[PDB]
Amino acid sequence: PRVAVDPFACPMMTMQRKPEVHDAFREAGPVVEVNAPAGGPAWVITDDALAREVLADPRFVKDPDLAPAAWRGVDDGLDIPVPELRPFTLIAVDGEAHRRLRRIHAPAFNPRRLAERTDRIAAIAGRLLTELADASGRSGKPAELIGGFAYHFPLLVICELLGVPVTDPAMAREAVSVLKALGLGDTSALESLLLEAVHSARRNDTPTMTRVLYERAQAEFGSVSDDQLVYMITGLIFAGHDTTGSFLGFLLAEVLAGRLAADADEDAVSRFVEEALRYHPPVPYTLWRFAATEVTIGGVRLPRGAPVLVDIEGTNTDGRHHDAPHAFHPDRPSWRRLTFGDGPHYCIGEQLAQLESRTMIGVLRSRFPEARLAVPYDELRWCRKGAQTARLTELPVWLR
Ligand code: HEM
Ligand SMILES: COc1cccc2c1C(=O)c1c(O)c3c(c(O)c1C2=O)C[C@@](O)(C(C)=O)C[C@@H]3O[C@H]1C[C@H](N)[C@H](O)[C@H](C)O1
Repeated sequence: PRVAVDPFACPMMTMQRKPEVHDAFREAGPVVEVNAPAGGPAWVITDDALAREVLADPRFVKDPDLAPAAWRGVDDGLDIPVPELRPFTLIAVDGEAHRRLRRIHAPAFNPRRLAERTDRIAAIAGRLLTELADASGRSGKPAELIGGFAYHFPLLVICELLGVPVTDPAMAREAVSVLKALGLGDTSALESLLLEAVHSARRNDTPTMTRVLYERAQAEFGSVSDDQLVYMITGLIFAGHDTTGSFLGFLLAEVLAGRLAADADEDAVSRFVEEALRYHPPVPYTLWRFAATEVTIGGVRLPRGAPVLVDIEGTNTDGRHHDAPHAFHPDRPSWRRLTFGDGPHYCIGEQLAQLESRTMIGVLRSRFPEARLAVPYDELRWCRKGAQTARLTELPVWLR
């Protein structure tokens, strides 16, 4: 069954709607052929249970050399490092080389080590929000939280966790996007900061995020160069703030639309964040996978080399398994989602994103209890192009 469309097609959206291709795909069946953006066929998985099988099947590999020749330098979302850096990029390998990187990265997201930074995370959020409110005091204009908070906050957090002291969040976001795009196929001020974080960790037993990465990497590789560690934390910084800042704009919009009870205990906050995660996934599809061998799944025989996507955004809003999927219901069955992926490549950073989301909400409820939208929720719009994360066009709010 085939639907001759680009699955990344996305017009301007309201808060409530999801693009129509998701329904078109799902009605066609569990495994649908589509027009890959960079040329040739591709296949979308539209059922949650079969998606979880695909993501756990060793025959669907990340290996980007298996991508069609035409895509190189063309496809928006082809992650292809130079072959010498692939062993150091979590998203480009599978099997033993991948478990090696997983063993190095997991202790960096230790829940106790992360929780020790809670106050610091709340301080960063508090400062950013206070200056935005004061700026509104001065100007008589609303604060724009997408440009002013959503990306700045997680970027400042991850940099501080890695020991990279950042002074200009906007400029650091620009600079790390250049390096990220080079690594996956003026930044010198940022490069010096990362190299310094790496020097400091090689020299001090202070158990920063960069130090645990270095200790484990040195153990797993015998020897690791500064360039290889800089390249790895560059990856964490991008992944650590782009998906998160896109999602935080949606979470902020739901909180300020008044949908959270003012008496909410920690369980209720958790259920609210989970429902935001089901309802507003930043990443609509999993990263490209390729059949390393001919595989027959969901009744469809897939050829060797078949590009395969799991539909995160569609399965998250599938009416066969969610009651009123396009309505925001914190107290629904807090239940299955693919917002963070599944299987061996499940998001290693999820713990940090959950801590940041709770902490942000706590700073808002405590110090900005009257914050609210400055436009109606029905006037909010979001979009995405190609392979980038979904994001709101703007989020004007009165913080006080
Ligand atoms: C709300 C925030 C986030 C969302 C929605 C999200 C989503 C995802 C998804 C969907 C994947 C798997 C993609 C695939 O297998 O096709 C993934 C993997 C990953 N994420 Fe997250 N992510 C978030 C936050 C973070 C943060 C804060 C970090 C680090 C600071 C991070 C680092 C990573 C890394 C390194 C991987 C690769 C894991 C692997 O391939 O083994 N993410 N994420
Ligand atoms: C020098 O870059 C790296 C070096 C080593 C490891 C890494 C990276 C890296 O850049 C990187 C990422 O950029 C991303 C991720 C990641 O794990 C890494 C590394 O591990 C995770 C991510 O794909 C998802 C889906 O959450 C988001 C993000 O991808 C970007 C590009 C994707 N194609 C997609 O557009 C996504 C939304 O943003």
